[PDB]
Amino acid sequence: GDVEKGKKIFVQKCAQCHTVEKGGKHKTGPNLHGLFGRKTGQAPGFTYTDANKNKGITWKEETLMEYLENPKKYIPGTKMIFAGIKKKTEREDLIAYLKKATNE
Amino acid sequence: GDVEKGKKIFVQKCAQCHTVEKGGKHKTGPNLHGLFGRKTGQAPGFTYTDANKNKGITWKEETLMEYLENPKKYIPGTKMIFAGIKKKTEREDLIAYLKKATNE
Ligand code: HEC
Ligand code: HEC
Repeated sequence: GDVEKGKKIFVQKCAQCHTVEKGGKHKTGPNLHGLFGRKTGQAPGFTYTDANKNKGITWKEETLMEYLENPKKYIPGTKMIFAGIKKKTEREDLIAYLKKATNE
Repeated sequence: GDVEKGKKIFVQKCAQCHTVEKGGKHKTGPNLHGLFGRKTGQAPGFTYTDANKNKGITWKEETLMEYLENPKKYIPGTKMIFAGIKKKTEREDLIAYLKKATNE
């Protein structure tokens, strides 16, 4: 596989939720440094779904090839994002902006 | 609600998958212009899930307040993102980059 091309894919498709650097922060998704040879659900400090915690496989080329084809088929129950807004005041402010912008 | 604050929320939490401008493109999510007073699942040209197509409610302040609190509770079956990589060669290139970056 080509590292240059895979870097570009990573930046375009993965970096919004994941870092890969050593010492890198958790974002929407876990930091992935040391993933290879690690079991699912093991980045220290990250709260996974029970599905991702329990899948029990070891990450490596072959299992990433299958997972990446369709994460939710490979780990049914996995959740990639929470798209909502829990705070009442943020919801009200966002709704007021949407009422303006989606009408003008 | 405060339009200024809601604009900032939109940019930080929604704009990665949605546009709101008239004439705006579909991205991961549908363009939202003309949402208010429209039924779910109606942006022209966008392929929704059957869940979002069938929910059958009208979008307005009160229904957005509930949806935004937790989209998947309000529309069980909804899907916000496909995080995978369907092409074999992209997967191989991405895996090769991850093998390098997550180890160095
Ligand atoms: C935000 C919308 C995400 C995008 C885009 C991608 N990933 Fe992700 N990933 C995300 C979360 C929230 C989680 C944990 C899910 C859960 O059910 O707990 C994950 C998980 C992974 C994993 C497994 C990690 C582990 O077991 O420790 C991998 C290997 C992974 N994600 C890789 C990955 C790649 C390479 C992406 C680009 C194609 C990508 N993800 C997108 C959030 C998000
Ligand atoms: C990408 C990860 C998304 C983020 C972040 C947000 N939304 Fe979204 N939204 C997304 C998709 C793919 C879809 C269609 C889902 C389906 O099951 O088909 C939606 C849907 C909506 C809707 C309903 C639109 C309609 O019925 O026509 C609304 C009102 C909506 N999204 C609003 C919205 C807001 C305000 C967000 C910021 C808080 C937001 N979404 C995040 C994808 C994504």
